Amino acid sequence: VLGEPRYAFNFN
Amino acid sequence: IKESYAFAVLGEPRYAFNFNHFDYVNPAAPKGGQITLSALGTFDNFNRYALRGNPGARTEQLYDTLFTTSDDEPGSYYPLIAESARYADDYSWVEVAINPRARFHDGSPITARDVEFTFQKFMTEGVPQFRLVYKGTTVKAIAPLTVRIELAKPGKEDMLSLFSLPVFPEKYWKDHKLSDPLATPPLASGPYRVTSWKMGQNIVYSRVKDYWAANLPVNRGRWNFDTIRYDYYLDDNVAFEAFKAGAFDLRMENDAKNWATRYTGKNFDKKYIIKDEQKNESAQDTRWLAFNIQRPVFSDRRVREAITLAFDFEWMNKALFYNAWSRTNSYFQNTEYAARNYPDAAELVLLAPMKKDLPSEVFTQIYQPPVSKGDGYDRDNLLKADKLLNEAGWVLKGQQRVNATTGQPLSFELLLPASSNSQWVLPFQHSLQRLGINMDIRKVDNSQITNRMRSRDYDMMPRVWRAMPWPSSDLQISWSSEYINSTYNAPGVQSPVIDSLINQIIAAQGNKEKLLPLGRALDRVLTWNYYMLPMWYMAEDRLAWWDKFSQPAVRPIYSLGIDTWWYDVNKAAKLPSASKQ
Ligand SMILES: [Cl-]
Ligand SMILES: [Mg+2]
Repeated sequence: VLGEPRYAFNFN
Repeated sequence: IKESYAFAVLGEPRYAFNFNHFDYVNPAAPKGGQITLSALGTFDNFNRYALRGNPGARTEQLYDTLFTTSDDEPGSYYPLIAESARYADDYSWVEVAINPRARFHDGSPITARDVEFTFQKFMTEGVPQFRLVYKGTTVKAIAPLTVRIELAKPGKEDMLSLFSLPVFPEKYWKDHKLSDPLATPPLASGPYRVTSWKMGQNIVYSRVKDYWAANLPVNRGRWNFDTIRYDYYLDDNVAFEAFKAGAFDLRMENDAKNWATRYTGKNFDKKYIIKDEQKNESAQDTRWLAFNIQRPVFSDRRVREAITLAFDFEWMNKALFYNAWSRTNSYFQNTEYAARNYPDAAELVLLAPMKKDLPSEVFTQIYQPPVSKGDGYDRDNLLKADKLLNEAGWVLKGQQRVNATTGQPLSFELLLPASSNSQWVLPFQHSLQRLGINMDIRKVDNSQITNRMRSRDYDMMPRVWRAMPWPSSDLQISWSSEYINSTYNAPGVQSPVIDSLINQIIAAQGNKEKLLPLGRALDRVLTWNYYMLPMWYMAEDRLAWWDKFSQPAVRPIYSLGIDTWWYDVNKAAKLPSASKQ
């Protein structure tokens, strides 16, 4: 979804 | 001033304002039943948005948002918490009207003030990239159920991105720092709520059976299972055997040899387990090996090219993987934006001003990862690797590759998750040894790999580049200089060429005619610089499940659509009882 990397750190 | 009930990043949304449900759901799907899923590794907290920790499965989905996206479109937004929005044609401001029925799980309303609180919570205690992206934006409750968003520059995608922001209850989150891990679930709002867990071992979600938004068009026919349980496995081979024994219900198979040879047993002969291969023609996740180009060993493009020549994909595919895989070759894989042809005139206009800082192949050739004869000893590729190494100052001393000045051996560490099958690793290490290069293999646990990945504490490590259906402004988080610490810039690149192309992509958002040459141009820059070593993908989903579910006639494009499945009583009656587990 558009914007997810703006909100949280990378995982997996 | 326009008023709308749906938005699309490019073009127009597929579903009219009067739409009843998505094409890919059964509106009459019955509620009930449980689906049990696996997860690899471990988890230690419930806060997906923290600055540290290993967040539990599904904890990115605890909250409703203003608008939610359809799964059969690249970026179209439909009402969830919001009912509608008024906006200017330049997308520099929007007023979002909040549905008066919106509720958190404790029955309290979701208000404009909660949206304003949430924006400020992320600005002040969220990950660093949030404040960098939204420094010029304000989010204000201008009436009890109207939030006004103002952008300092026209930014349709910035605006739609905030439509996907989880809306936090101020009454809970005023007492918890957003950057801190959470030992217990936060107060939330979505259709599933955590109701039990065992730290590191399992998380159980229950359907919120009076979910306020259950009958909104975007939710009709979805969220059908009464229980969604995740069991954690440290070892995918243990998870696979547990699946076949009935320990969980559904498996996405990423291991080629498993799929080819190991879906056997009387549970298969008795037809308790279904196998499906769903081909897809859409944007594709791709696997790469990231080079950390901030480390001296990988600072030289020639060394990265040489090590890429040593990766014999054709041998791996044939000998290990039943030729299941396709070679990764683009950061817009299987879309219109992949640079599959020579540059056209518009691309040359964008690239020619930067030719001093571009590999010449950007203009003269179509990018193609190395192809081997497939026997592990491709003479042409390995001689070219040796010449590139020599030219880069890495020469043979006996059988060992050493720096021509310092005499230091060429050696690097491959960081790997212990949970993954990695049958390609020793073949790669062997090929490198035959160039005189030492690759140390370091397998680590799930929490360690998460921490090291985030800090780029590796020479090389595998990374997934998630499917990007168009050149999104989110490219800046993963590639632009200013977002180097976002945890998404795997190679550690800070390049003005990349920065300028992504600045142009952002300025051209919504404009497909401009985005097409810009996406292809960016693909050329990212691929020809060998920032990562392309591995593989496959344009299909290999799924297996115990035969207790039914599915809508239509599957979504951009998701498996498991949230549209339902528990089928007739089918489950022929399966053995779960009491045996
Ligand atoms: Cl249907
Ligand atoms: Mg920073």
